[PDB]
Amino acid sequence: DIQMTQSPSSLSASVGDRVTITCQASQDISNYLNWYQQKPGKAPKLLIYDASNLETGVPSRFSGSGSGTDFTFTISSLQPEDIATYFCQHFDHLPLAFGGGTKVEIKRTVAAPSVFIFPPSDEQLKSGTASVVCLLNNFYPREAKVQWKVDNALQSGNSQESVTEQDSKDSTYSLSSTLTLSKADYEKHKVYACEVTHQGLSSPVTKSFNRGE
Amino acid sequence: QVQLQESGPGLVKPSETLSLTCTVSGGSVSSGDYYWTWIRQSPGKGLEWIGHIYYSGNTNYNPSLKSRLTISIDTSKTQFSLKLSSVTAADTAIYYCVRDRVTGAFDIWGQGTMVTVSSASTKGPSVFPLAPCTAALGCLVKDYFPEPVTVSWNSGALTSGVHTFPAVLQSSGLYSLSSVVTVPQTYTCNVDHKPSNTKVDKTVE
Amino acid sequence: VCNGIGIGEFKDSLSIDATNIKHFKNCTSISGDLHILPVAFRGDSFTHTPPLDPQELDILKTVKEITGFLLIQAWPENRTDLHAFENLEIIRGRTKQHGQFSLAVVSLDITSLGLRSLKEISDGDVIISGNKNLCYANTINWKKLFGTSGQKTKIISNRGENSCKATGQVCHALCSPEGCWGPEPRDCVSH
Repeated sequence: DIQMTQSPSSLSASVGDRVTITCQASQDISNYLNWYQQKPGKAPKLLIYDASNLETGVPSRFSGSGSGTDFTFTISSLQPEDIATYFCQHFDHLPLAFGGGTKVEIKRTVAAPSVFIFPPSDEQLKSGTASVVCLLNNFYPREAKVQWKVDNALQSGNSQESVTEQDSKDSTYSLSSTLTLSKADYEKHKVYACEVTHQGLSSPVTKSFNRGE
Repeated sequence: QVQLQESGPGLVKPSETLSLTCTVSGGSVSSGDYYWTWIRQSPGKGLEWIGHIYYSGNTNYNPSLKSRLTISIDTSKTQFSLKLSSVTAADTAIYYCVRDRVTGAFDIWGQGTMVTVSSASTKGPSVFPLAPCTAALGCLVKDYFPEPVTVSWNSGALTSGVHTFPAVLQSSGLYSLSSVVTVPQTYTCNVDHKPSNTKVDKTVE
Repeated sequence: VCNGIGIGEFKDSLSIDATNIKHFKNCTSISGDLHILPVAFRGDSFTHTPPLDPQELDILKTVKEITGFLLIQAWPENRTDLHAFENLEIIRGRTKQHGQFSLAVVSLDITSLGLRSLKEISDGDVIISGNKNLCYANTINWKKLFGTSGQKTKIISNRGENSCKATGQVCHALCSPEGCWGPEPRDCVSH
């Protein structure tokens, strides 16, 4: 019953910075320690085995060190493609176990989102429900505010958001907000707006449309 | 080189038996240099080592799953399977089949399969267009169960500018996601929900 | 005195099957490698070879020297240790498995190693993995047996250290902090 503790649980660094994360075992595991990289949406990939050895095909900017209880994983020059969660795994004795993981993200320049609003389709209105979608495309940082307004009435409690993982090229985020109304409630109002607030915007931007036009 | 691929149901009712089979491609499962391992991942438990099997027949199971676990190997078609009985919602996880060399490393992983434990029924999705009233359009894959749903544009021809958002769980217990494209031509999203055998090619105006 | 698997009388043999085991009687030195694969206990359906009787492994108790490496990937379910090699002393390891290992004990149900006479391992690494019942292995001081600077030991994916202490399966009080090949006071390397 070996306990693996990784530190930190998450970090942010700039491109080219030296990232160092740590893995600590509850007992002496010699050098029976491996490091894995799990990029968003993909299976974990082995980078370091036996604490120090670099797997063939892995870039040289990755390395590992340690023996016993304290181990460290180091990225010499952080790259935008290195956005992933890194795990340490022991194989001292049965059973095998992993660490909690360390999420690594990129710090970049502030980028304003591109806003799009999509009216509900006539195909969906026949089913009896209406879904209004707002889109925030390629922005940084991740923190953003999306305010729904129907006929200048602030909506809350009937919308859901979903944000993608950090892009492996431009280190940006994308967010989608879906406003859900009924068919009858949708027909009683006309103006449908989506206001967004972000650090890259000097003033809150609003994208709207009029129903049936 | 050698590739691994998972196969099995994505929805299993509670107290029943989950069954998965990994097919090894480009190699043989008859080598004494590797332990053929199953690994699962879920929110709340993280990466969890289920167990492995040797080509001699010897097995090693995780004590937390020992009572309900059974791993076998079929060297004929170069496969090895997994059986987890009496499943609960705690067994809902992404299951990987992994080649663990005796040296001690998970060097080859499968792509991972999603297994959902729920007494709910399978439901196919409804695809709706996302067109306005740099431009952008997309599709709305709404009301389906269980995960996942694969969305591609123009059968893989269009990849630049595609953003498929993580699926959100609505209050009705059904999932719903959206995939969008930014465009400066015919644009069609390809929605596949294998748990319900639902393929849809939605052309967006 | 006799050759190993893959050399001479074993030109087309992959392991010690029920056909070539009869050639190891009264043999003191093996000029090659010894392969103990799972085919020796599940049998070979192609050659109709039956499993080697677990009471027939006592033929190798006259072995003292192996020039190559010893590869053990199978063992009878009835035997809890490996005292079939209770008189093996030297493993030179001029030839190695993949060029690294001279002793490999992979995925056995044994409770102890029992290599009590093993006093020298000239060259090569030692890997011990997949043994869910094995004990006493992590206590053995392998630096006594080594002869080449840099020989490593991988005791991985085996039974826990506290698991063997729970069953009282540790070394006797009557031997040095060097380890033991079993619970008996004779299995101790030094005292």
